[PDB]
Amino acid sequence: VKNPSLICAPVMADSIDKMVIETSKAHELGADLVEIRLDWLKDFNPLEDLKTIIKKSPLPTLFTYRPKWEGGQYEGDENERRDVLRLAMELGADYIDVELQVASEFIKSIDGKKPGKFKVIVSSHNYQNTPSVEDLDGLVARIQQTGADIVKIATTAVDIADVARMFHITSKAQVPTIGLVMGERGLMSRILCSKFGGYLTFGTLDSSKVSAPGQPTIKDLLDLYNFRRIGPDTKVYGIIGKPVSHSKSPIVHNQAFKSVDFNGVYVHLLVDNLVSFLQAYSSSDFAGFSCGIPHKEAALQCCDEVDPLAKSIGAVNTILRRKSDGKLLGYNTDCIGSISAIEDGLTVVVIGAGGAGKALAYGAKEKGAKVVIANRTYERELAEAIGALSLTDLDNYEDGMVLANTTSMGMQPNVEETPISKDALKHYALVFDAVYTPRITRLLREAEESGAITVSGSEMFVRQAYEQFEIFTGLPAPKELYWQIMSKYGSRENLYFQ
Ligand SMILES: O=C(O)C1=C[C@@H](O)[C@@H](O)[C@H](O)C1
Repeated sequence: VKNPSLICAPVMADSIDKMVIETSKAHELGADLVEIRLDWLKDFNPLEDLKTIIKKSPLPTLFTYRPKWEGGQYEGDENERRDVLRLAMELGADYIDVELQVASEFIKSIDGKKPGKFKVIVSSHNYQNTPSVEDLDGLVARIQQTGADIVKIATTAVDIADVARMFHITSKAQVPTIGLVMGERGLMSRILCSKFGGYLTFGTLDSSKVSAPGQPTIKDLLDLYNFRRIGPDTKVYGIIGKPVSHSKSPIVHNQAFKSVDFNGVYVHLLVDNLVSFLQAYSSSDFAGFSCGIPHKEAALQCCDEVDPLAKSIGAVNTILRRKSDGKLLGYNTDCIGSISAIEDGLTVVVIGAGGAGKALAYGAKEKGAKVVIANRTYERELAEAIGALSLTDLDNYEDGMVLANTTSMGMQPNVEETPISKDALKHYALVFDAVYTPRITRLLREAEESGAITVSGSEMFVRQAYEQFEIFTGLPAPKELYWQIMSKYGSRENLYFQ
């Protein structure tokens, strides 16, 4: 429905003068409007403070005076609360937000008294779940019947599949609709508004000033997710994982897509259940995915066709949806990225026997030295299907060999977790850690103190990523670009996108 989505910045400073500065920062960062959260002001003088904000804000203003019974801070008399919103209207507000619960009464109170530019948002907040399309439809119709100018519905993501229902609502409701799904599993709903008809999304001045769970920053919407480039035809890609908030795949693929003017967007996909995820997002809108822990093996099963390298590895880390028939094709770029990063570093000990361990184990037997796996669960086979070692024993273990961590051990926030004792590294000449967040794991740090050769996970991450770009876009992998993107935009640590 109609225009690209606006970016609204929530303004929650507890004093009038600080809110003024926040509206200025909102303007500097690129926000399109501000939501003035009046219920967050510590000492409020409505006529005075309202006049101040409207006079000084460089951006159009949306006033919200959220009561405690709708998730806000305001307590006290209800008519006084409404008096303030009407006051904001007659003082020159661009919008007010009024709760569905009181919306009929309130809109009646201003009938024939609205200024010309003024729109009334009527909102409903669901902190439990995301209702069925049938129940959302009825919600939309109820909000319309109050006389709302704009419909606002926030729901809660119990599973990421919930987001498809909200997209269906914003895409097809014939009324300007703000439709958002809260929580980390709902984050995709906040990014893709301009493709699915959303009127507005909330982006924060920074990650500390969140007004409801899941909101990204304005800067990430604009510069990381390329918000202004997203449109109805943009194809959606993403990193399927659990956890997923550490992933820098959205940073690199969005920069590459933008650099080559490819009409795609890459988001985080926090997926609990891989089967239901793929079923829920089967349309052509969702053109490909990357697959991380713990879904690499299940993805191989969910794919209709499987590349031989991935077939014979047992795991899929890249899913392409073929436009012809909607068919899911599965590839593996972990092998080449891992092995080639190690070869450039210069008997193989592979920590972990999940999808990433399978790809590295497979690759190593293919070229140079075919050797031994170590997993938490000892009995992870793979040392047989390729040519084992219980995790508790791996420290107790040649002088100048190799070791390759492919588990999540050491990944943020577990920065002091390491898969093996420092003293046991004396037996190793190269240590590779697929973990790239942080860049310097405890394992890699201690491995270097042990005088060994350290190849970081970023060497593997960038390599496997430009191979996925090639699969995703059908365009030649722009290797130099991806290194340059990772160097300039993927260097900061302790980043959580959630
Ligand atoms: O962190 C990430 O985004 C990923 C890491 C690796 O598992 C890759 O196999 C996956 O494709 C992307």
